Amino acid sequence: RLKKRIFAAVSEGCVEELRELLQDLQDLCRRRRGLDVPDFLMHKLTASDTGKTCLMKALLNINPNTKEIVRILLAFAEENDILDRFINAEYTEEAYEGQTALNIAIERRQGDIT
Amino acid sequence: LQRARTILEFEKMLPEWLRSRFRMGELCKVADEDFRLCLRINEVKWTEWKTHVSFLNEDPGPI
Repeated sequence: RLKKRIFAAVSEGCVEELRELLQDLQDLCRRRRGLDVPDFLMHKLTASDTGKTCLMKALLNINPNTKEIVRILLAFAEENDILDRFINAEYTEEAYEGQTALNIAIERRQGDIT
Repeated sequence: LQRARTILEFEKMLPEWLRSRFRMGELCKVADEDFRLCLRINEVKWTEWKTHVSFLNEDPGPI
């Protein structure tokens, strides 16, 4: 119920729903086991089959407010020290093996996001 | 124009169980509950460089 709302809001360019969900996504991990903080949150933002993350999903659907969304997604990844492994994720499907979010930002002809 | 009139007369002398096997088209989903019978053609274009907003599938490829 929480994963599906994030992918839907990030496609249509909804900055008002994105902030309050990611704060609610943050509050759930404080009232939690607190053992594995990275390995839980990487499961919440990433589809299991195709291996696509939320940062790849935002760039495939270019909106007139995409670069404000990406800055929210990256600034959220700063306060959990997972900025390296979130920005360097790959597909696991055999038809797209190795494609990252930097291949999508160059193919969509985005200079400033790159 | 001569060969096209030939093809359309061979098609009339086929029974209905055999018309169904030789039939082009695939049911696509082009809008909200709009299913049409479509014909796919590929293209390579090197002259117009634009970013793509209109597409039915995010993930490309044949599948």
